[PDB]
Amino acid sequence: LKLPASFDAREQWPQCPTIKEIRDQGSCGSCWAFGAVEAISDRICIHTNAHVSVEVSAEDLLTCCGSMCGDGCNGGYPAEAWNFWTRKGLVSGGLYESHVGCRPYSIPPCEHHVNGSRPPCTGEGDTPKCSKICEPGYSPTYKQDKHYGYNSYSVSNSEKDIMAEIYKNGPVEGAFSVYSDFLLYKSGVYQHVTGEMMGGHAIRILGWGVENGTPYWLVANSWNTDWGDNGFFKILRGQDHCGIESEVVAGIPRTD
Amino acid sequence: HHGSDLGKKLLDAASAGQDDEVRILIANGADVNASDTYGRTPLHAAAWGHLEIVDVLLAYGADVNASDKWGYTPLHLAANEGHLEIVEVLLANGADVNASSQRGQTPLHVAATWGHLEIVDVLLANGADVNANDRQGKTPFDLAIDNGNEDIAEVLQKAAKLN
Repeated sequence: LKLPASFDAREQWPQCPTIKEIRDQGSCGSCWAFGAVEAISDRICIHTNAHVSVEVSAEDLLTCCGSMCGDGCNGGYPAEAWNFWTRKGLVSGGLYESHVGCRPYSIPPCEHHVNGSRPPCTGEGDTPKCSKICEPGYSPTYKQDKHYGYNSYSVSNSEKDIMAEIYKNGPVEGAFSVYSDFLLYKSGVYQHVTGEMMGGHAIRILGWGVENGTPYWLVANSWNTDWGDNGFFKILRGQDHCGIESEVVAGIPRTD
Repeated sequence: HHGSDLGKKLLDAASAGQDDEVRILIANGADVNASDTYGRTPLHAAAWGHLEIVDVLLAYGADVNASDKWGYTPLHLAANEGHLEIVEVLLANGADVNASSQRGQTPLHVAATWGHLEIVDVLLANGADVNANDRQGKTPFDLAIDNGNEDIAEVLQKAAKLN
């Protein structure tokens, strides 16, 4: 019930690396997918108390759902992705070209509204295929590397029930109304004023805080470290700013 | 507030496939034909592995051919998943066999590139159109071959063959 004013998952779960981690989808509209493989990893590391911690595979999720999770690289939705996770399991999959996990990610990185050493993103795109085998040499097989959830669900439009879900079980995922003043967000608590809407993509919430008085939600984006504040950005906590509180989902992993 | 709420309540039951809470919510009158962001209905959710919920949802008048952000209808998803029984019930309640999407994807297109004879066959026996064109320039046959299912690649050509 009681809840601190500055709770941080990376802090209360220091033993869980995937939390601190930030990723890149590179020219895919994998809003949902990355936001999901992202919570289901810190959560797996948390539920087993860090006995197990793995990078769950964006790739896998992305390509092996089907019309039940949306249109691959053209959008998808968390409800089915998370219950897809509870209904069929996801495997291991670290960053692009990284040789980590049964299925490392297969869309190269790119640059999202930033100027920097990497190529400029191609604007949403082309679903990769779904091979149900791993990377040659990755030892435990696809059937053997699957990680299943025990159950999948939404939290209510209240903040208290969202803030509380992160406290007991780990960083959660959500979507929000996108605005162009949001691209270009660097620091401080974002708030919409001058922008056109541009879509609703998914993200990963992992705490909250009060800053300078303006209250806010600590989030991880899938646009990479040079974007935002290192990949991360605070947003307005309390008014359902930009629908950020309207759609929150999370599942508990399978004990064992 | 029960609009959006009951609607969500049914959406969660159908998605969790909680038949009894399905049974109640609709009888009391949850929308059934409710729609969240994205464009998903319960019948879309229930077209996973829940046949009574798919039955009851149609019997209270759920649009049997709602489409989403994407363009899929419950019949699409079912084809993808499999669930021969659900899809027979979808067709019989008036599913479009050629319900198309922003890609030009029909239940026949999805069913051979996710590997399932049984279902592609029913779609076929039920007026599935073979020749059609997914914009990527891929008929179910390319898809059939393209991915990994030569069986289905056969049945699709003999039918078009007599074409």
